[PDB]
Amino acid sequence: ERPFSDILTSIRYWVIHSITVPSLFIAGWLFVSTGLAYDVFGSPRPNEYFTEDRQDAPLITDRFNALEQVKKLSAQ
Amino acid sequence: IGTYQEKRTWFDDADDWLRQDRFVFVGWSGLLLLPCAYFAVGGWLTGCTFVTSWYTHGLASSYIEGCNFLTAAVSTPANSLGHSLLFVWGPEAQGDLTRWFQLGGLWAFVALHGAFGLIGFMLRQFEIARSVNLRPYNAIAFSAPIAVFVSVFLIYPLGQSGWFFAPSFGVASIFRFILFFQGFHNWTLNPFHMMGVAGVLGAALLCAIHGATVENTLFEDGDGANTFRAFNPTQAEETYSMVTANRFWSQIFGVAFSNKRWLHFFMLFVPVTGLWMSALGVVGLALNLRAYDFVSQEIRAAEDPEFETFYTKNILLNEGIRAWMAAQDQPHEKLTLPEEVLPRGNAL
Amino acid sequence: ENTSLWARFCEWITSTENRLYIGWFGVIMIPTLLTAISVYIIAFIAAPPVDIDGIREPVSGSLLYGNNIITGAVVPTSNAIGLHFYPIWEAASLDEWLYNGGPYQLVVCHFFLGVCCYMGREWELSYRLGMRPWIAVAYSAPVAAATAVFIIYPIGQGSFSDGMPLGISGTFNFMIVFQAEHNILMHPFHMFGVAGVFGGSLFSAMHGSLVTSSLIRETTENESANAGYKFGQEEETYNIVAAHGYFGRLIFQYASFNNSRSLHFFLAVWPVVCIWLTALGISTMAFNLNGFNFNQSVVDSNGRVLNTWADIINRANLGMEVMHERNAHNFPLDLA
Amino acid sequence: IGRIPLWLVGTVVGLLAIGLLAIFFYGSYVGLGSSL
Amino acid sequence: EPGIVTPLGTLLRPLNSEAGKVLPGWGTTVLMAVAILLFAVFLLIILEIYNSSLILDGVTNSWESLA
Amino acid sequence: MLTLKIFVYTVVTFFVGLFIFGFLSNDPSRNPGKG
Amino acid sequence: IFTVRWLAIHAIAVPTIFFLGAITAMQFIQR
Amino acid sequence: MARPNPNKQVVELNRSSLYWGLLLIFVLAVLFSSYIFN
Amino acid sequence: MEALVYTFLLIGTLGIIFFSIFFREPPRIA
Amino acid sequence: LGHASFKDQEGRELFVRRMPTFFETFPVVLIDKDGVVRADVPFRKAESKYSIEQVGVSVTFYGGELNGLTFTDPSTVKKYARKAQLGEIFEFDRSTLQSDGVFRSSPRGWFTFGHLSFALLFFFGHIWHGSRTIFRDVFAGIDED
Amino acid sequence: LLCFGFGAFHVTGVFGPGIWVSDPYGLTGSVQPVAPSWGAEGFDPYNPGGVPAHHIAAGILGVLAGLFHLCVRPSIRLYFGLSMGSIESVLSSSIAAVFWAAFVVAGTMWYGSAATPIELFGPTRYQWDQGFFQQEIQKRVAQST
Amino acid sequence: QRVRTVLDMDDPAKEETVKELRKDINN
Amino acid sequence: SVTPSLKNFLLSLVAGAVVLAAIAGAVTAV
Amino acid sequence: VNILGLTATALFIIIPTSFLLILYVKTAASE
Amino acid sequence: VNILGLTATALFIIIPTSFLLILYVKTAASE
Ligand code: CLA
Ligand code: CLA
Ligand code: CLA
Ligand SMILES: C=Cc1c(C)c2cc3nc(c4c5[nH]c(cc6nc(cc1[nH]2)C(C)=C6CC)c(C)c5C(=O)[C@@H]4C(=O)OC)[C@@H](CCC(=O)OC/C=C(\C)CCC[C@H](C)CCC[C@H](C)CCCC(C)C)[C@@H]3C
Ligand SMILES: CC(C)=CCC/C(C)=C/CC/C(C)=C/CC/C(C)=C/CC/C(C)=C/CC/C(C)=C/CC/C(C)=C/CC/C(C)=C/CC/C(C)=C/CC1=CC(=O)C(C)=C(C)C1=O
Ligand SMILES: CCCCCCCCCCCCCCCCCC(=O)OC[C@H](COP(=O)(O)O)OC(=O)CCCCCCCCCCCCCCCCC
Ligand SMILES: CC1=C(/C=C/C(C)=C/C=C/C(C)=C/C=C/C=C(C)/C=C/C=C(C)/C=C/C2=C(C)CCCC2(C)C)C(C)(C)CCC1
Ligand SMILES: CC1=C(/C=C/C(C)=C/C=C/C(C)=C/C=C/C=C(C)/C=C/C=C(C)/C=C/C2=C(C)CCCC2(C)C)C(C)(C)CCC1
Ligand code: OEX
Ligand SMILES: [Cl-]
Ligand SMILES: [Cl-]
Ligand SMILES: [Fe+2]
Ligand code: NA
Repeated sequence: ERPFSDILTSIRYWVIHSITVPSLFIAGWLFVSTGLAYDVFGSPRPNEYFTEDRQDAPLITDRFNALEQVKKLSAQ
Repeated sequence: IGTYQEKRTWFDDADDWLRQDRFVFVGWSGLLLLPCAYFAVGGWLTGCTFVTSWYTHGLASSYIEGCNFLTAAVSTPANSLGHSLLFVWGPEAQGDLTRWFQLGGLWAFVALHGAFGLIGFMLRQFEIARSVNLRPYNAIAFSAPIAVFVSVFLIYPLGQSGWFFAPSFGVASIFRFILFFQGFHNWTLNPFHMMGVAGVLGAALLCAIHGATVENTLFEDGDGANTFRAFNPTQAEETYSMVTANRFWSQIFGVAFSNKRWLHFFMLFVPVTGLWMSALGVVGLALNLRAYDFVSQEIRAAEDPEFETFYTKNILLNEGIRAWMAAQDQPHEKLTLPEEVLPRGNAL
Repeated sequence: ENTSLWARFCEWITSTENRLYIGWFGVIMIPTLLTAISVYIIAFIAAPPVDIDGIREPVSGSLLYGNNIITGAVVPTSNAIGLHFYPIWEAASLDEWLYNGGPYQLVVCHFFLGVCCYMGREWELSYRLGMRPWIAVAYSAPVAAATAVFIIYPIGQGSFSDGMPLGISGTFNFMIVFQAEHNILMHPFHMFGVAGVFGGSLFSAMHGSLVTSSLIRETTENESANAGYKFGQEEETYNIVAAHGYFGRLIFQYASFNNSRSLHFFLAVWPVVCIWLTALGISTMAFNLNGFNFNQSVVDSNGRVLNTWADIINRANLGMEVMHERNAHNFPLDLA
Repeated sequence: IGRIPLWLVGTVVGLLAIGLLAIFFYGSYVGLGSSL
Repeated sequence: EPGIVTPLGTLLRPLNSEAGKVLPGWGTTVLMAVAILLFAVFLLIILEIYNSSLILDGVTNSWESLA
Repeated sequence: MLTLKIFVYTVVTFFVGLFIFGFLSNDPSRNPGKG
Repeated sequence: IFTVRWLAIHAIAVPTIFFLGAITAMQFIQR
Repeated sequence: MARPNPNKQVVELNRSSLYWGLLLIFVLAVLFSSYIFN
Repeated sequence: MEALVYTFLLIGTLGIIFFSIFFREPPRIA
Repeated sequence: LGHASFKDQEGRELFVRRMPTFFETFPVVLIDKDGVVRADVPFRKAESKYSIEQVGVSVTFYGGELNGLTFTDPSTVKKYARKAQLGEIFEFDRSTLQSDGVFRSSPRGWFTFGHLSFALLFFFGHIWHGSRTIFRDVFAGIDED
Repeated sequence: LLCFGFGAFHVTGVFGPGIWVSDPYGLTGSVQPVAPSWGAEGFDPYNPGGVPAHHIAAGILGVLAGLFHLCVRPSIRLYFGLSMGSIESVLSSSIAAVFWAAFVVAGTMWYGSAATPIELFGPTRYQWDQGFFQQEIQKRVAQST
Repeated sequence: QRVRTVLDMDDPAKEETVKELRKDINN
Repeated sequence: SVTPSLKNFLLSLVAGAVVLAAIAGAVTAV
Repeated sequence: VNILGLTATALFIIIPTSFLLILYVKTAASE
Repeated sequence: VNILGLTATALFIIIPTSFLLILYVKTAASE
């Protein structure tokens, strides 16, 4: 192929990656900072771990209606 | 194939490309290994970064919740889900990916993809050894990690009430799993686990000893003070005196290896045998068939208030572990135990 | 001069023709280890119960007092003695010496001297044989671990009663109480030790499998493949090039060891340095430095504690903690 | 082919890695998961 | 030298007389693969029924099926 | 007990003296090397 | 590009840098 | 093949393997005897 | 009774060790 | 012996929390209809608030050999609650076989254990024999060329 | 042939005695003839009717596949790939099938099925975990109250 | 006949009972 | 007749066939 | 138990020891 | 008795049988 030390010492590599790598870093930063991570993965924000109805940890306690119950127990 | 016509099909082209030597060998086993292993590793990283365990365990378990590398885990589903496969299209998630993440389906995703990735990696060992015409002892040795993974992450929760009691993929969750086995099974007292510990510790000893014995019985073979430059890969003769190694260890420890073959095999044999014994013990624990108590000593302790052994002390410690762990560790049991029933010592 | 008494004694001691080498490290190793072995066997069989906690509640330990091989142990020295030296001649009677855990102290001191002189003896035989001397350096890691569990942890905690009991269930008791008081699982040095033992198993199996896979055909199928190796043969019995090629195709090309010298070093160094680290972890938790404490680290916007796996571990640790030495504590803090 | 030295590349990469590790260690004492 | 001749061995001899007889090419390998994938689908069906990941009308999947 | 202490002190002193004067007895000269 | 080497590198590297940016952003979340 | 069976093979067990087997048997007995006697 | 069995098993293991050390098959250099 | 119904001085009905499968030992806890713990057998019989003596728990048996009988003494209420922790309460003849008072396993449990262990060992055997078949020509060693 | 005969004559009671069948709560079990279940309920694990239907259908398929393997010779590619000239290949595949079956029977015995009655093998752990008999007893007490 | 009463009566003895684990999204 | 679980199972079979075709196309894309 | 465990231990000692001794004595007479 | 006679009979069978089998197997290996 072509040695890794060959590619990593070339300036074409670095003019490609000085713009690709920070773009991915900023994309991850904005994914966290916009709340899109919370929206995609369902993790609660620090203020919405408890509601005014339940003040303890949720319990799924149901299998065939688990979707409906996690909808009820989640942050609306 | 035996000077036969062997007219080519698409299979021959596929095999020619799959078994071509590149930076990452794919092979026919790559089509199973690379997707499954990639998805398992990426799913574990994704769960430890973003996915919570707030609904299945009542726990914060991701970096986005404030956990670190030690305390983040892809956690098992809730015990009420039982041994459900937690398909994203399954009757629990029903296509909703976010609620599938919240319900613990990522654990089943990672576990099943990791199991099939282990199968693919063993098949990769087989395929590469067959390509280079070596004996398949690497795959035979890798059978023991797969036995451990199967018995621990699949057979044990399948014997229990649900995936909830499987280990959660994470550092502190594995520590939870270990302390749970101590308190609830007395897993140290299990002879199969004792054989497993003996195999692991003896294999670490064998690795260290060997390596030290080879590095200290080296032939000169050079002129410089750096011995690592005095070995060529195409060298025909040995690099270490087996005779001097044998003399040293016979006069130090009483016995020594005289056969290099037998030594390398023994180094193969000890950890594989230990891990297989521990896997059999975990299979026993899947059905709560524990080596928990010595009934004669329990009888003597019940009929004699003076009789105390370290085994009786460990039984007391396990009782404390179970009583103080149960309410937070098994929320589905809904144990609201008053402190007056918690076993305690004095003052402390 | 081969006739003077001291020279004859010296040439016998340093002889590389004795079945087991003695050497000058051996002239201390053999009597101390024989003393420790004798006392350990006798105590394990027939020792009377030992008041380990110093609370006049003795622990039996020996087979003749109703223990099996698993639960039998030589019980550590009484907490009333602490770190005081307790030889037989410092007891009024052998019965008092036995009641207060003297056999444990005797065996531990003699075993420490014996393993230090075993390490020195390994160096001495390597020097007498014209070898290189660092097998003793490799052996220093289990010696460090034994010293940590039998001497250094009692020194840090103030009492030989905190030493690891010379037994199986006693070892388990030591582990559980150690986790309860120090959170050794969450200690990075112990994590390094676990990585070392797991990696030692992995690398032993891999070496092994690799050498075994690349064995040169010298035998038939009705013989043992080991019969293809002769003791003292000059030629290599395996294809290091083929094994390295297999490993490179299996994982990565340039990440594979192309030097057997370098591979053996790696095999030597990895479990040894990791056992060094975990022995030092035990020795540092002797002075109560402890593992990572992440209890109530995660809190919500209102400040309510969000429990983690660390909190579950803490619940288990509390369960062990409120139960160990159930009658030995008069004050709430476990400072001693 | 060879324009920027590989040792300089590795030094810059290691500096960035050490900086990220220092940021992660700083984040253990601030914000979420910091006990405060 | 020949083996031991028995009447039953003579009777059974045609059933062990075609060792090493193979078809050229791939033969019925495609049909075998179709059968294998159908069997895999069937095993997945029964696994999901007995796992309660597949819910059917008359399949109770409990001890009440004994009723 | 004092007799036991005297005997043990004699034994330990004997073995330690053997160790000390054994390494005093030109020990760096007792090796198969050249030099 | 589009080789097995390139794809195997990028399937690890691109999510790694994305996740590192994400975790670095998480370090500055003041609850 | 012929009147004698041609697949005759001679089993071998050297002293090191005897010591390993005896050690395995006695160590298994030591380990499991406490549990068997219970 | 059981103490006899435990002691016998331990002593037999030590005897096997003694024999494996001092009555080993000697490594032959040919 | 019949079903054991527990009541307090106030007359509300209490139920013993049944022992889960994991627990070798389980604390005795008596819970009301609405999920509130109302009585227990405390480990710490000092500054306790829910002991059988304090709450005044009696037990009445229905349907068995103790049908119609009511017990009010705490020493017997404690033992019947500890037995009700295990489910329905039975009387056991232990002198015939010299039973040691510790639970055994069922034939289905022994069958499952034996067959799961055999299944893993046979997975290893299948690996070994597939290896032997595929790698037969290198079983005694590699070609050296 | 043997599977078909066992399913069509033994377990159906046409010529043999049938198999053990019980009520869901293990009270009135006996060896009875069993009608096959040819619908989706035939794949109910706890349905006794699944056993004759499975054995009849699988025996017919085994007879047809055996006729196929009597007739049709293997291909050269698959013959060399699976080493059909070596008995150790057959041993490896047989060991694979046998531990697959061992896992199946271990899971079936542990979770319960129509072929593992509680009157013969004892209750399962999940009947205690999920309150099977407790629920039935309390429902029978709530009725007639 | 009173499924609510038999539910609230099986619940304190055993919280893992399938009557408690079934159709409790309505609760 | 067809439950939602059965419909999702059949769609999952379709998706599995799709991803096998996709990995075959990735193999032949070289 | 006290005596059934005794016969179990004795048989587990003796029968494999018998097997090993048979094979070893045969081998040592062969060589 | 029921069990001590059992172990006596088992040992009296197995130990001389082991001795005889050792001697016979070495002899038969020596033809
Ligand atoms: C698949 C195998 C299998 C299964 C699941 C069962 C199951 C059962 N049998 Mg059984 N049996 C079997 C095969 C099996 N058996 C065979 C092959 C024999 C002929 C030897 C027997 C002979 C037999 C007798 C004579 C009796 C039983 C009884 C029992 C029942 C009591 C529990 C038990 O097994 O004892 C407990 C089982 C164990 C403790 C298993 C030991 C765990 C392993 C093997 C130890 C590991 C090996 C170790 C290195 C050995 C070293 C020990 C040494 C130091 C002494 C149980 C229902 C008893 C009963 O109730 O009769 C009505 C009884 O008395 N069976
Ligand atoms: C670690 C697991 C593993 C390994 C590496 C081996 C290794 C071996 N097997 Mg295999 N095998 C295994 C387990 C394993 N097997 C199991 C569990 C079974 C079922 C009983 C078999 C059945 C089997 C047979 C019957 C035969 C072998 C043979 C062989 C040899 C040739 C390679 C081969 O055909 O691969 C087998 C291929 C695989 C294991 C890959 C399976 C990938 C599947 C299709 C993924 C399906 C996922 C799908 C989505 C379903 C998800 C389910 C989920 C919802 C629960 C080789 C020595 C053959 C041989 O030539 O031996 C000499 C042979 O005759 N195997
Ligand atoms: C009219 C049609 C008919 C009827 C009504 C049945 C009915 C039945 N068949 Mg079926 N079958 C039929 C025809 C029929 N069959 C035909 C034509 C064939 C082809 C010859 C078969 C082949 C067949 C197989 C091979 C199996 C059945 C089974 C069953 C049962 C399904 C319920 C059950 O207990 O599954 C429970 C069993 C399962 C859900 C199997 C799950 C297996 C998973 C996928 C893998 C397990 C091993 C795996 C390697 C895991 C390793 C361990 C892990 C921790 C890593 C039931 C008695 C099963 C049985 O006998 O059950 C006892 C079974 O295994 N049948
Ligand atoms: C915790 C201990 C442990 C780990 C991490 C480990 C890891 C590894 N061992 C390998 C090999 C081996 N291991 C061997 C013997 C052993 N290995 C042991 C213990 C371990 N081995 C022991 C004790 C032995 C002695 C029997 C052998 C003989 C080999 C090899 O030949 C092989 C090698 O080349 O090593 C140099 C490598 C190949 C795995 C791979 O890429 O599969 C593909 C990737 C997969 C399948 C994805 C894994 C998915 C897993 C199963 C579930 C998900 C886990 C998450 C991703 C991470 C969760 C982390 C938390 C738990 C903290 C891998 C680095
Ligand atoms: C009164 C009394 C006596 C009290 C004692 C009470 C007591 C506590 C006794 C119990 C002890 C007891 C036996 C319990 C242990 C039971 C137990 C856990 C058994 C495990 C059994 C078992 C089947 C385990 C499965 C795993 C397994 C196979 C383990 C084997 C472990 C094993 C033997 C490892 C090797 C250990 C070891 C010391 C190796 C050194 C090897 C060596 C000399 C190499 C040196 C060397 C290196 C070279 O590189 C070269 C080149 C040469 C030439 C060379 O030589
Ligand atoms: C059932 C009852 C029977 C049970 C049998 C149990 C066997 C235990 C035997 C007791 C140990 C006595 C060993 C005495 C051997 C002295 C002769 C000798 O060493 O060769 C001289 C031999 C003479 O030189 P040569 O010319 O090469 O023969 O080499 C030496 O000079 C070595 C001198 C070192 C002496 C200390 C020996 C250390 C023995 C360790 C004792 C451990 C006790 C536990 C036993 C288990 C391990 C074996
Ligand atoms: C789950 C899931 C899936 C999958 C996915 C994937 C496959 C992805 C991924 C991914 C990935 C793959 C990610 C990643 C991550 C990564 C990370 C997170 C990293 C890291 C690293 C670090 C942190 C480092 C550190 C350090 C430094 C820098 C210094 C020194 C050394 C050390 C190492 C310490 C799918 C879609 C299929 C379906 C649905 C579900
Ligand atoms: C290891 C490694 C590496 C590296 C990495 C890195 C990243 C490094 C670095 C480093 C660095 C980064 C360095 C730096 C430094 C510096 C220094 C060394 C300095 C100094 C100075 C001083 C002494 C100071 C002084 C002062 C004072 C005192 C006061 C005020 C003023 C002043 C500031 C002047 C590489 C890849 C290559 C290779 C392999 C591995
Ligand atoms: O001795 Mn063993 O454990 Ca160390 O803390 Mn104090 O002392 Mn006793 O208590 Mn806690
Ligand atoms: Cl304690
Ligand atoms: Cl205190
Ligand atoms: Fe080596
Ligand atoms: Na206390």
